[PDB]
Amino acid sequence: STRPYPVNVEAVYYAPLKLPIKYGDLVADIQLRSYDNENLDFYSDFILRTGYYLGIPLTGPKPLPTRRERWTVIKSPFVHAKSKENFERHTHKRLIRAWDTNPEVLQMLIAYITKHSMAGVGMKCNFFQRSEISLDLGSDANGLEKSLSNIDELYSLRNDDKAQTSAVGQKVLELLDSPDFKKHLE
Amino acid sequence: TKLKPTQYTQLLYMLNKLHNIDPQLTNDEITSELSQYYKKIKTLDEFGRSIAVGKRKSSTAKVFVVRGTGEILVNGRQLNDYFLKMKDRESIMYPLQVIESVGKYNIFATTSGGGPTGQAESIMHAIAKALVVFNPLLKSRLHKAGVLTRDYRHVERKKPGKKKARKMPTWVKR
Amino acid sequence: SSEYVLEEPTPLSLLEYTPQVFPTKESRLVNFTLDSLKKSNYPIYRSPNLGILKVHDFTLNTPNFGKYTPGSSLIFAKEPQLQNLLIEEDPEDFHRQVTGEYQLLKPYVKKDFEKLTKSKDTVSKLVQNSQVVRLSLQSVVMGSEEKKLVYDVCSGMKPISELQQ
Amino acid sequence: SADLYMHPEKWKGLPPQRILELYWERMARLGSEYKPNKDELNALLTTSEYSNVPVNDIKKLYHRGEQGAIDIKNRDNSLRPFMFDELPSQAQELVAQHREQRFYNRLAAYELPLLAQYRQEYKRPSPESHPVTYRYTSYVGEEHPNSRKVVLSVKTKELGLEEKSLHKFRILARSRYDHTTDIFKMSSDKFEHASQNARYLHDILQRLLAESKDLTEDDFSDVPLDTRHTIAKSLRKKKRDYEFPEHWKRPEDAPKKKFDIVDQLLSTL
Amino acid sequence: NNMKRMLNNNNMNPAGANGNINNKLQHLNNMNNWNTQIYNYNKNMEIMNTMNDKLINKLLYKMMTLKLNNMNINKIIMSKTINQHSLNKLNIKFYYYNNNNNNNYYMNMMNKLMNIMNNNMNNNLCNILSYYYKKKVTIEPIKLSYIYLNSDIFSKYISLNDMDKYNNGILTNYQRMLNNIMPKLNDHNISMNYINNINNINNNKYNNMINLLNNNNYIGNINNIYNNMTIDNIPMDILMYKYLVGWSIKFKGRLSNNNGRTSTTNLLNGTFNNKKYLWSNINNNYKLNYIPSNHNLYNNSNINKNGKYNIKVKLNFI
Amino acid sequence: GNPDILKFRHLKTLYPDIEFVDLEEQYRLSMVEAKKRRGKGAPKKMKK
Amino acid sequence: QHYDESLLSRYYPESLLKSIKLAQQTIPEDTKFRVSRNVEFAPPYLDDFTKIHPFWDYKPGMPHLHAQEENNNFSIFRWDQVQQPLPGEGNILPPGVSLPKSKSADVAAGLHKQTGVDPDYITRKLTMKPLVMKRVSNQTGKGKIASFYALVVVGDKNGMVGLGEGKSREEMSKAIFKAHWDAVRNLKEIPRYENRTIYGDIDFRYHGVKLHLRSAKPGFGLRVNHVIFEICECAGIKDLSGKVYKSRNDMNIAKGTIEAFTKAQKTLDEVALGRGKKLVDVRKVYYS
RNA sequence: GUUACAGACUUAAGCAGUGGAGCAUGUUAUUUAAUUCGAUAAUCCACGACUAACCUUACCAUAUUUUGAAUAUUAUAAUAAUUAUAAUUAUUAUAUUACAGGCGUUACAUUGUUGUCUUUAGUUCGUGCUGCAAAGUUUUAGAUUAAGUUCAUAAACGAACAAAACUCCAUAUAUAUAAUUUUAAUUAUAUAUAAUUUUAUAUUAUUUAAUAUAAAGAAAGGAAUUAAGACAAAUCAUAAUGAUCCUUAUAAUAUGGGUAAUAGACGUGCUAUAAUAAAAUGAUAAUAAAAUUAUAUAAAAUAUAUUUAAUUAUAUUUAAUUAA
Ligand SMILES: [Mg+2]
Ligand SMILES: [Mg+2]
Ligand SMILES: [Mg+2]
Ligand SMILES: [Mg+2]
Ligand SMILES: [Mg+2]
Ligand SMILES: [Mg+2]
Ligand SMILES: [Mg+2]
Ligand SMILES: [Mg+2]
Ligand SMILES: [Mg+2]
Ligand SMILES: [Mg+2]
Ligand SMILES: [Mg+2]
Ligand SMILES: [Mg+2]
Ligand SMILES: [Mg+2]
Ligand SMILES: [Mg+2]
Ligand SMILES: [Mg+2]
Ligand SMILES: [Mg+2]
Ligand SMILES: [Mg+2]
Ligand SMILES: [Mg+2]
Ligand SMILES: [Mg+2]
Ligand SMILES: [Mg+2]
Ligand SMILES: [Mg+2]
Ligand SMILES: [Mg+2]
Ligand SMILES: [Mg+2]
Ligand SMILES: [Mg+2]
Ligand SMILES: [Mg+2]
Repeated sequence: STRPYPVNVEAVYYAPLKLPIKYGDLVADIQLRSYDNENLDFYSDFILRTGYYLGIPLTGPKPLPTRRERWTVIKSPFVHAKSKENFERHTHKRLIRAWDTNPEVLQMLIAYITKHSMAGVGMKCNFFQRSEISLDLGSDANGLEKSLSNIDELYSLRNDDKAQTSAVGQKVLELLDSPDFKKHLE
Repeated sequence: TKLKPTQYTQLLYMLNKLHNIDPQLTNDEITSELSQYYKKIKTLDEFGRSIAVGKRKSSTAKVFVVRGTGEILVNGRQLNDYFLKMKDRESIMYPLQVIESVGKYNIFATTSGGGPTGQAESIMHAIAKALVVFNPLLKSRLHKAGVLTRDYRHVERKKPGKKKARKMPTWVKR
Repeated sequence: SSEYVLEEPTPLSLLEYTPQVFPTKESRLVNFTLDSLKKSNYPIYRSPNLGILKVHDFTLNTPNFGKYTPGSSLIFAKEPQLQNLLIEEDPEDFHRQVTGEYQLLKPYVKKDFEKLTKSKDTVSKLVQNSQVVRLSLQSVVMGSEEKKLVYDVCSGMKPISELQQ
Repeated sequence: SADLYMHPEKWKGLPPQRILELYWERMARLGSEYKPNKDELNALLTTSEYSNVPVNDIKKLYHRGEQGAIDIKNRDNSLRPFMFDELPSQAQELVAQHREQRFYNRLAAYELPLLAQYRQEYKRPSPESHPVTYRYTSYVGEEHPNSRKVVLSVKTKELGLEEKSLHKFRILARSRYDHTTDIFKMSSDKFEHASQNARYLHDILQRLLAESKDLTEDDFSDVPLDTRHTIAKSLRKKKRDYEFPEHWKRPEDAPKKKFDIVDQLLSTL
Repeated sequence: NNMKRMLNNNNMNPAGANGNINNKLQHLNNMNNWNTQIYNYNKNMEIMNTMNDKLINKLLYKMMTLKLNNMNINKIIMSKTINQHSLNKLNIKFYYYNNNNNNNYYMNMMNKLMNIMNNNMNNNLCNILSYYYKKKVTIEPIKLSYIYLNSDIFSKYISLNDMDKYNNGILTNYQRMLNNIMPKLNDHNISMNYINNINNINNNKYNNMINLLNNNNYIGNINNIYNNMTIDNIPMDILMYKYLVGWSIKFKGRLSNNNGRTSTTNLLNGTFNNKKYLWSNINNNYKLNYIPSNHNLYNNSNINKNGKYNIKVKLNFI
Repeated sequence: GNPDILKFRHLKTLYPDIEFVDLEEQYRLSMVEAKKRRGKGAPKKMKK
Repeated sequence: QHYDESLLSRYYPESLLKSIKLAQQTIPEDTKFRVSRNVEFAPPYLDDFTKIHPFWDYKPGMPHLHAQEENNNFSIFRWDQVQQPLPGEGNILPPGVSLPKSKSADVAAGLHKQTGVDPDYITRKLTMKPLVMKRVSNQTGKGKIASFYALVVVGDKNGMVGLGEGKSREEMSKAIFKAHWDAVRNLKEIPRYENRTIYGDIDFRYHGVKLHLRSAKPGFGLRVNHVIFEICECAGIKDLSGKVYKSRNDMNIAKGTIEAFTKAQKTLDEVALGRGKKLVDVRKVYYS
C-alpha cells in the first residue's frame, strides 16, 4: 500500500540469515546456558542476526543436552517422612560457533552480545588462536608500540554525528596513549 | 449448552434420510438445507535397501534390510555371537516368519542402548517396518501379527515413599 | 509517539564489554588498563562523583570491603572527584597480564644446604624435599612473597616461627 | 544544555512546564543537599499562571513542602471499584516482555546494519606455518577460576621434526600424545592469569622440541610407543566401526526415476 | 499443490483458534516465575548473588515506610522484587501502591524515595548496590493504581493497613467492599470473544497469503502479508491476562479478642478456572510446575497484640 | 554472605532528608514499653 | 525489495536512511527468507519500528533493563501518576459493561426486566417498611450457619400493598433488598371504605394469630398492633381499631392481616350486586 | 455396639517376604554425672536426623565471660578518607542505660507446613418454586461412571471450590538446527500435530449399550494435583510470634565426657541356613541408563601385599575436563 518496507525490516520479520563457511577454522564457540528456553532462544537468534551483519559465519543454536539437578525433601517441617516431594532444575544449553573472522570483528560481536544481553541467560566463550610453534617476547618495545597503534586505529571516531560514546573507554584509550604506559616495561 | 445427545441423534437421522433421496430426484432446496451440516511415502535408497529405526525400553535399532539372500549381521558381528539366547533370535526372525520371506531378505541391524532382549525386540520392530516398504499389501498382516506395534512398556520410576515403583515398605498396625 | 533517535554503534561504545580473556595482544593491554581502572575505584558500573554533591560523596570500596576479619561495620569513605583521582597501574600486574611473565620460584642448590647441615646424604634428602615442595607450590596459587616464605620454611632455610606473624 | 538544573539563575525566560521540569530535576539530583534559591522561586512564581495556583500559595509551598500542602488543605480509597484503566501484574509482565521484543526487533533492524560497517574479510594464517592452537576460555559476566585455563594442542606430524626426533618427542609426551589422531595437547592451570599459563605452555612446548632435536647420547629408538592410555580411553567410549557390506548392495533394486510429464513440460529454461 | 506447500511452510499465527504459537503477549516467560533471573557458571557465585538479592529485598521493604514529622506514617506497599541478571547489568524491579494542580511545587515523600532509587547523582541507592554485584544496577518502580492488581500488594496492604477492620472481626462494610471490587465479569463470554478475535486474525492472515499467491517458500512483500495487521488492532486483543475474573482472600489466626481459639475467615468471588484453555489451541502452563499461570497466590503475616496472623490472597486473571 | 551490606542504620547516613521507619524495631520498642508498664520489664543487670 | 534512496527518505527519517542503505548493500536481492516456526523474534503484526510507541515500547527517560542511557541521566522525577497509561482508547472495558434510593432504583429496574413492571412507579410511589429483621441459623455439618431474614411491607398509599420476605447468608442489606423485591412482585389491591378504613368489622384467623379489626369513624386513628399499623400506613388505611389474640408472631400477623384485608372484606357494591339490593351509606347521604 | 448396596490389594488365588538365627538400625525399659529434645494406634519406631570422633549439640563435669549479635540515647578521645595546616564525615576505642539473648514452658495461644479420612467425591450461591416458618427443591424417582461426569425423570434454570481437562515424563510423526571431530544423527532440543481413539458386520437386551469379529492406526502407561470439614492429629527443635518465666544466668566461650550405656521386650532392614545354586575364570574387553566432577573427578604407568601376571587393596604421581 505505497509504503516501502526496506530489507532490514523484512529480515527481522523472517528467520535469521546465515553466511556460509569458507574454511573450517573454528575461531570461537559460544555456549549459552539458562534455566529456561524462551529468553535463551531469542538471545541466540539475536546473536545469529548480529553475526550475519558482522559477516561472521556463525553456525547456529545446536542444543546440547539439558542437565537435571534433582533434590528430594520431606514436605513437613517435622516427621511425616513417608511423604516426600521432589524438585528439579534444568540447565538448558545452546551452542553457537563462529567460523571465519579476523579477531577484532569477533571481539566486537562478543562485546555487542554482552551489551544487549537478556535476563535469564549466562554465557561462556571458547576462543581459538592458531599461532605458530616458535614465538618471541624479546623484541618488545616495538611490538608494544605496534599494538598501541593498532588499538588507536580500531578506536578512532570517524564522524561525530551523535554516535555512541563511553567515558570509561575514552579513559582507557587516554591511558594507553600516555608516556607512562609506554615506559612501563623498560 | 442446552443441546442433548438424543436431540443430536434425531438431527442426524433427519439429515441422513434426506441425503439418501436418490441423487437424480433430489431438489435444490433440500441440498441448500443440508449444505449447513457438511464438514510422506517411504522408498528404497540409492543401494536398494530400506532403513528403519525401532525402539524398546532403552534400546534403539537402526536396521538396513535388503533383497539379497537371507543372512544377518547384528551390530557388526554374527547373529549367534551377539544374541546368545535363542528366544531373541526367534523374535528377530518373526517379522520374516509371518511373511514367507526368511531367506529372501539380507538384514544388517545396528543396535544401541538397553539390554539384549530389548535390543532384539527393537531390531525385530525395525525389520517389520523395513519389510512394510518392500510390499505395502503385507502391512496389515504384519500389524495383525503384532510386529508393527511399538511396544510401549516403559520402566516405571521409583516413587518417593515406595522402595521400588510399586513395592512399598512394610506396614504396621501396632 | 516520536522519532527513534538512532545513536550509531562504535568500537568505543563496545569498549569495556570486550572479553577479559581474548587471544589478541591489543586486547590484552586494554583488559589490563580496565583492571587497573577497577582497582583504582574508577566509576565503572556506577555514576561518577563530580563537584555537585559535597557531603554525600560516599564509597564502599575501602581496603577490606567484603571481609569479616578486620573488625568494623560498613565504612562510608568519601570518594575523590574525577579530577584529583589517581590510578594504581602497577608494573608487576602488567607483567603478569599483558606479557606472560611468571616467577617459578628458585630451586635450592646443594651448596646452600651444606652451609647448615654436615652429612652428605641428609643434605641430598633435604634438597630432594625442597624440589618436591617447589613444584607443588608452583601449582598452588597464594601470593608472591607468602608462597616464597612457605617454600623457604618447607626447605628448612627458615624456621616455622616466621609463618606465625 | 544537560547541566541546566544546577544553575537556577538562567531559567526565567523558559516556558512554565519546562521551568517546572527543571525544578523537579534539581530537587531529584540533590535530594538531601537541596537549598532554595531566589531566581528559582521567581521562576516558580512566573510559572503559576500555567497550573492554577495563587502567588502567595506557591511561595508557601516552596518554603514548606508537604507540611505546607497539608496546612493549605482524606478518605481511604484502597478498595474503590475498578474503573478499567490499568492492567494487572501478569498483564503488565506480558506487556514488558512485548516491549523488550519490540526493542530487540528495532535493534536488529537499524543498529545491526550499522554494525556491518565494521566488517573485515578473513585473513587466514596457513596450517603449514600455524599448526598450534592455543584455546582460551572466558566466562562473560562471572569470574570463574577456569578463565585462567589455556590449552595448547598440535598435530605432531605438523611440527617441524625429523622422524627419529618425532618418535622421541612422542615418547616424552607420554599420555599427552594420542596415537589414533596424531595429536599432542596439554593444558596449564598453575598460574593466576590466562596469559601466564599460555606462556608457560609455550615454554614447555619449546623445551620438548629442544629435547626431541638433541639426539646426543639419547635417541629413544628402542622404546616402543606406549598406547595404554589411548586404549583405556577407547574402552571408556563406544565404537561404531562396523559398516554395511558393500557386496550386499543392490543398485538394480533401487527406485528408478519416475517419468513426470507436466514437470518436463514446465522446464523450458 | 505448490501454493498449498508454500502456505504450510509459512503457516504460523497467535495460538487460540478452535500452525500456531503462543506469542510474548499470550503467556508468561517461565523466567518470570523466579525472582532472581540469573544463570552463572560458577554456582557459588550464583548462590552469593541470590543471597544479595534477598538481602536487598528486605532493605527495600524497610525503606518503603516513611514518616512526616511524627504526624503521618504513609506505608507504601511494594511487591516482592524481581532481579534481572543480564551479563552486562542487574535490573531490580517492583510494583508499588501509594494511597487540583497544587503538588507541582513540592516533592512528596514517596516521590523523594523514588528519586533516591536512581536520580541522586552520586548518592543514589543503585550506585551503592553496584558495589555488592560488581555491575551497574537499575531499580525500576512501577506504580499500581489499585490494591488488587498485584496479589502480594493486596495481601501485604491488608496485613499492614486495614488492621482495625478485621482484628476483632471482619467489619461488614469492609467485607462488602472486598466482595464488590470487580463488576462480576462473564468470564466465559470474554474468553470466547478473545478466541473469536484470534480466529478472525488467523483468517485475515490466511486471506492475505491467498491474495499474495493469487522449490522456494517465499511469499510476497511484508506490507501485503500483514495487510490489516497493525499496532492499533492486534496487540491489545492478543494480550492474554487482563480481567480479574475471580479472587479469594483468607484471614487466619487470632483475629478475635474474646475467643482464645483461631478463626479462618474466607471471602470468595468469581471463578478460578480459565475457559480460554478449555476450548482452544492455547494451553494452560504451570509456574514452578504447580501454579496455573493465570493464578497468583500470596500471603503476608503481620503480628497482632494477640499473636501471629496472616492474610492469603489469590486472584485468577482470566 | 557479604558482611558489608546496606542496613537500616545507613535505609540515616546516606539520605538524612527521608525520615524512614524500621517497623520490626519499632514493634520491639513498643513491646518493651508495654512490658515496662505492666511490671514485666527486664531486671537491672548486675555489674560487680 | 531494494528501493531507491530518495523514496526511502520520503517515507523514512534521515537517521535510519544510512542503516537501510547498509542493510541493502549487505543482504542480496536474491534472498530466500525462511519462516522460523520454532521461535518468533518479530511481533504478530506489521510495524516499521521507526516510531517509538508510548505504551508498547519502553518509556524513554524511565530506567529499566535495556536502558541505553547513563547512570546519571533518567528523565523521570515524578512518581505520583502512572508512567505508561493505556494506548488509543483509555479504557479496556469488555463488550457490554459499564463503569460505576439507588438500591430501590436497581430493584425497580430488575422488576421491569423480569416482569414488565413500571420502574418509575416502583421508585417513587411505592414506599417500603421492614416489619421483622431476624438473624436465623441452620445446624449444618460444617457448623451453625447464620442467615439474615427480613420481612418488608411495601405499598403505594392508595390501597395497593404487598408483603415480601427475603434471605441472605451475606449481610442483612441483601436480605432486605430481596424482601423488597418479593413485596413488589406481590403487590395487591386492598378494598377500603372511603379510602381510609375497612368496610366491616372483620374477624379472621391466620394459623396461630386470631385477628379482630373493627372499622373506625374518620379522625379516630390507627389503634392496632405495631405490625398492623405499619401495614396500614403503606396500604393507605387511616382509621382502624383492632386487637390480636392467640399468637402475636410478627410475621404471621403481617401475613394474616393482608389476607384478611384482601379476603375477609367485601365492598358494599359487590354485596349489593350479589343480593340484588341497594346498600346505601347513611353518613354520606346526610353529608356529615 | 444400624439397614442396605457399591468399591480396592480389602479378601481370594499367586510370587516373594516378616515372625526362628546372627548382625545393622530405630524404639522401649532400666542404667548413667550426662545417656540432649521431640515423634510413640491406624496417621511413632533407617521418623525429625541426606552421614553424632572434635565440632554438629541442644545434655553432663571443670573452668571462665557479663551490654554481651542488635538498635537507640549521652559523652570523652584516636585514626582514615575527602577538600582548600584547618574542617566535614566515617569508623574505632572506653563507658552509659533501655536492653540484647534464651533448643526454657505452653502447636489445648498462634503462624506456616504436614499426616490421616483423600484422587476419596464430596462442599456451596443467584433467580424461580414449595412450606406460616427454621428450611426444602436445585444437590435425584432410574440408571451408569473411576467420578455430584453423564443421559432417562423431575419446580426448576443457570453458576463456583472439588472430579475431568489443560500440565510434566514417556511415545509416534513432521519441521527446524548440529559444516556428522564436543557426534550419540541409532542422537539432542525447540516448535507443532496425534486419541478421554475411530469405523463397520453380527449377537443378546432395550434409537442405544455390552460382547464378539473385522480394518484403520505407534497408539499402551507413569508423575504432579489428595476439596470442605474433622482428629484441640504432628511441629514453639526449620523459622517466626502471643502470654509467661531466667537476666553473674535458664544468656556466652573453651577442655574432656555423653548422645554409641545393656536384663528382658518391640518394630524396620541386612546377611544367611548349598546343587531348579554357590564359588574360579572369560582383553580384538557381551549388552545399559541416569547423574556428578573450581569447598573437584582423578586416567594411565610404577612400587608393596604376591615370583611370574591378572585380580583386589593401599602407596607413588597427576594425564585429561571444570564437560554432549
Ligand atoms: Mg412465602
Ligand atoms: Mg490375600
Ligand atoms: Mg523372637
Ligand atoms: Mg531374627
Ligand atoms: Mg520443648
Ligand atoms: Mg527421645
Ligand atoms: Mg561439646
Ligand atoms: Mg525478649
Ligand atoms: Mg542453650
Ligand atoms: Mg499448626
Ligand atoms: Mg508437642
Ligand atoms: Mg441437601
Ligand atoms: Mg450430597
Ligand atoms: Mg485433574
Ligand atoms: Mg552419528
Ligand atoms: Mg480437606
Ligand atoms: Mg493437642
Ligand atoms: Mg492440633
Ligand atoms: Mg514461642
Ligand atoms: Mg528460636
Ligand atoms: Mg548459657
Ligand atoms: Mg539416636
Ligand atoms: Mg519406615
Ligand atoms: Mg550357597
Ligand atoms: Mg589406574
